Amino acid sequence: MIVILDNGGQYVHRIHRSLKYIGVSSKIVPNTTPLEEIESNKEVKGIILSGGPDIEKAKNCIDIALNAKLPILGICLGHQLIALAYGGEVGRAEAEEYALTKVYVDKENDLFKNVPREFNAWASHKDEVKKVPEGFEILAHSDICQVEAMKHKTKPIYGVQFHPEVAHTEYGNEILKNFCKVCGYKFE
Repeated sequence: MIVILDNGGQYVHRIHRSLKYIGVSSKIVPNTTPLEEIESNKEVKGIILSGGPDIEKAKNCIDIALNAKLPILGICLGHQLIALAYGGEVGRAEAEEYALTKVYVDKENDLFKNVPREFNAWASHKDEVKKVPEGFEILAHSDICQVEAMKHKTKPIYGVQFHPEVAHTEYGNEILKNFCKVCGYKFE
């Protein structure tokens, strides 16, 4: 089963709601709870790091860094959580909302399935990684948001700046539906 942990972001309902419509069993867990709660289930298949204001205010962020054993897909602040964890940096670029984010021929052929090479997708340039850590590689880069998606090779870790949870997210539900499905698979 998939586990969804929130780090301050109230946009987690989109994670559990989407998975449901996709046919993937998952449960949401608050940050107030102890890390042992999520660390006690090492059998899980995948994890989703809901958005949030800052992952530097919660102590659970440390658990996500050591829980890399499983495929964790971070959103909004998620991608930023992996950076500070590896020793990177993050800042603000464009707080604007109404903006375009086209992505050229780039994909890990894993979660970006059912997606073409050149397509226009929605994404806010609020905050994105400003540092370039070692061991991580971008799977999808946009003409404006090159850090649209970052995955580590050393371990099964994934991160994204855009919010694929929302419906308006063009070509976003694909990465959220493809991933949640890859790890969503359960046994009876």
